[PDB]
Amino acid sequence: GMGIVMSLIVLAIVFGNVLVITAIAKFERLQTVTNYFITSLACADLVMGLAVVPFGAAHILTKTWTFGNFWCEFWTSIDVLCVTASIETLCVIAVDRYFAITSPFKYQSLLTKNKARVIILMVWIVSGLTSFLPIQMHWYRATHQEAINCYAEETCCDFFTNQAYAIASSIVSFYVPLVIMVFVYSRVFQEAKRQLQKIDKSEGRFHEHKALKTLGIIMGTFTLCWLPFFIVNIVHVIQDNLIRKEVYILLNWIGYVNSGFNPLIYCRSPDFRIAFQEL
Amino acid sequence: RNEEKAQREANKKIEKQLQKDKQVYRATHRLLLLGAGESGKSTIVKQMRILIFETKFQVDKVNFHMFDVGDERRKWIQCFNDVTAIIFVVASSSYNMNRLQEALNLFKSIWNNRWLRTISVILFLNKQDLLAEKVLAGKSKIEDYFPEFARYTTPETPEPGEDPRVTRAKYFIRDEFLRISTASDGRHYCYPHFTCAVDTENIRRVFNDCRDIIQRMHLRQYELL
Amino acid sequence: ELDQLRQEAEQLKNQIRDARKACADATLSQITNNIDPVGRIQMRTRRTLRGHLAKIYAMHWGTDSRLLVSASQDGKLIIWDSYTTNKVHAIPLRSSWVMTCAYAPSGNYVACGGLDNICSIYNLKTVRVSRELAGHTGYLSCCRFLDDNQIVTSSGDTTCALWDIETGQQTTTFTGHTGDVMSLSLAPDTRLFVSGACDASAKLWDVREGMCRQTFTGHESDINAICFFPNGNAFATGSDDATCRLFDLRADQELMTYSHDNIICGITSVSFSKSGRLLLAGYDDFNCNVWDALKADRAGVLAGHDNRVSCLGVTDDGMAVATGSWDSFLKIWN
Amino acid sequence: SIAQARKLVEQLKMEANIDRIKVSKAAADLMAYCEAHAKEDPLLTASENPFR
Ligand SMILES: Nc1nc2c(ncn2[C@@H]2O[C@H](COP(=O)(O)OP(=O)(O)OP(=O)(O)O)[C@@H](O)[C@H]2O)c(=O)[nH]1
Ligand SMILES: CN[C@@H]1CCc2c(ccc(O)c2O)[C@H]1O
Repeated sequence: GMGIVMSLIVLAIVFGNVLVITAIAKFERLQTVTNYFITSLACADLVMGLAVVPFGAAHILTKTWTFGNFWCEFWTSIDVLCVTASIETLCVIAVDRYFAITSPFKYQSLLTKNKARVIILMVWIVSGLTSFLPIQMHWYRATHQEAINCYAEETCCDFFTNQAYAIASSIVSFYVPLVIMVFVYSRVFQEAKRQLQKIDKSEGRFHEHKALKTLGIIMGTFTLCWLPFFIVNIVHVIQDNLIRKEVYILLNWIGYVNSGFNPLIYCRSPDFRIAFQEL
Repeated sequence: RNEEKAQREANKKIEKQLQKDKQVYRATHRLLLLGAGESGKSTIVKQMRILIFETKFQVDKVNFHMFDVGDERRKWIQCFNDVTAIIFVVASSSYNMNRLQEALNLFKSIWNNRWLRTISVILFLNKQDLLAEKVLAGKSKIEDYFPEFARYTTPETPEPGEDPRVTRAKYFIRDEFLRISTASDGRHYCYPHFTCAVDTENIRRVFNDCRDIIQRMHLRQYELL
Repeated sequence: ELDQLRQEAEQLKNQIRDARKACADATLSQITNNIDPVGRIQMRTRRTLRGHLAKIYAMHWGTDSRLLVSASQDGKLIIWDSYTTNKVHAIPLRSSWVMTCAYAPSGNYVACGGLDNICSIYNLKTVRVSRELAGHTGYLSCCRFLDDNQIVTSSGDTTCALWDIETGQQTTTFTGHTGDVMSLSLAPDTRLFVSGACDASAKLWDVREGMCRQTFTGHESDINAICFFPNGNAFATGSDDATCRLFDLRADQELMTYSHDNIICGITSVSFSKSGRLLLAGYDDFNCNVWDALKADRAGVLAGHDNRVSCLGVTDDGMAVATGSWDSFLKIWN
Repeated sequence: SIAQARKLVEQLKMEANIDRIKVSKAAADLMAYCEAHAKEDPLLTASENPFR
């Protein structure tokens, strides 16, 4: 039943990402300063899809972890790293678009092929600092009886966390890269609306939903995918016996679905269409 | 064996020089000045000289470079498919000496060129005062030379002190170019202007438009316009 | 009296057509019908040259089949080394627009000209400007080194002239074309040369005499490139109608046409092989094609460029062929 | 331009008077040359490739 759906999801996640990665390498024209962020995101999403989704699906199917505690701790760390790194890349892309649109005469100077690698390395290090250091070490460990009881057992390892980590990780991962997106897209929309008015006055005697459609798609997919999870994350830690575990798992898995939509949104250029047809 | 080492060192020096020159090549913007005869491009350039014949000028720490066009058919125009913009200069007051019809034909030919599909055009309508002098208390009329002027009405930003007649003539002349610009894409547009040769504000007119052209290209790149 | 004189010329123009048609004994296709085809030809790139900042307009292979030169709108001439894919020189240009380049037979001088009406000559082994040639009233299109002391060039003012490097003054001026002159080629003995004008006509000139000899008008559109047969009695031209025609000096008339129904793009470069059996031609379809000289049968496609091809050349020893494209990339095929 | 016409008239007469042969001989000569020099075309037909 659900195994077919999991297999289809895994195939969809893997195929689009590998196709996008292969295309950028195959064609010199496709490669660009702004395409380094896209391929970094594709690599992170491919790692996530090939690491966390299959093991999580197997665990939820068989309902019993058959590996060691260290392996599942590493699995949790990898999941946190990939989830954290899959959003700050989008934020960086939004900032790059803002700089390209609102600063036309200084875009070449501000962004250089050497600076893109530095930014990518910095964001990856930041993502990995909050996903391996606090989890390989036991700073995130809880205190109640159920948590330690499951920790002692070698057959179960569920996500039990304390307030400090549950707040810090959420703030670093989701809430911070959201206001930047909102402000950037508001400024871009204002600039686009201003440019359209000038054309109408000059050519009005002879003769704006596209921006709304594009911005709505871009913001709505991410917000709908990742909004409820990062709210219930804080909610069930502030107060217990309020959010069921099944609801938490379902929301987290819904958040995973956003993997298969990034290629369909950020790779819609005609050049990408020409590249994909050749391969 | 030392020949390979010497060649590698020379190659490294050459690549270092090329990397140094890449930034200065990318920073500058290139413009093409193209105007009909007797239009008055010499007055516009040298007066703006304060700052093929080449000129380099800087506006707000931005490097601009402009090339003039030192006959009946142009085959050298293929090399100018990567310029930022094209400046067109025409004499507005020469409607009876026809030269204006030839200018319209030249503009139509330039607009529909194969290699200039994505190149915008900045229009400078020169000799504004001579046109006003001709139209005021002038025996010559646009009606005889241009029959379409009979059925033209004023379009509802006039400067103070100018009779309705000068406004009608100027806007009719501008519309004759805007019609050709508009019907044939949204990939490139036209920017009409009214400029006396002595005008000291013309230099800022280019910088403001180049910025608009770049911004519109970037907006259309990301599918937002 | 002009009208009557023009009518007499028309009668003379007719007198020729009849003489040309009288000698058409048999078409070249009929003569060569049983010749075995050369078969499918596959070519793969061997080297890729990077370092040019803008589109490439011209190139010229060296006489040693090792070095080559290229020109770009960045205002820089780079002398390459095919064997070790490393650069040797980088010569900045006073003018940022260039349309041609050349390499001396002795390997000591390199010349280039462009939109400015100046031909500049550089001394490789001394890199600074050695001489500047002025006098043309139109943009240059091509220039070939006739020797180490004199250069022949063609400009856009419907004239061709022969210069002297030592003096700097024109020696002989060739006139007769109506449209712009776009390309030219030299015979192996450096005694005669041909040029292709924009008025759909190619003429044969005499360097020593300075007077035109023959005229061919088979084409109906602009002529962009021309090559010359290794034997020394034939040449081929490329026009904007996707057609290549092989003329003949002695018969005075066309011998074959190369065209296909699936191409409507122009031709920018034409070159022969060492044996003359293959006719390599460039197109605006972002690739290249290989024809057959004696059968007019396509036998290969040379693709791999993302933009139009504007340069083409074959080494003297016939070991490789190089193409130049507007994508600022050079490639070596073999 | 009466002179331009005069220059054109003289050139044609010089072009008109020349010695010409049948196209069959030229075609045979070209075919013979191509056949004779067909054994020394590396592009057409592997002792070494300098590029190797
Ligand atoms: N009143 C008035 N006179 C002008 C204007 N523009 C040019 N003139 C005059 O007309 C002359 C002709 O223009 P020039 O600057 O000499 O240039 P040109 O003769 O058009 O030559 P090109 O620039 O090569 O086309 C100028 O020298 C001025 O004396 C203008 O806008 N108003
Ligand atoms: C095992 N699933 C984890 C659990 C908690 C968590 C996730 C993602 C980002 C965070 O900041 C988190 O705190 C989820 O992917």
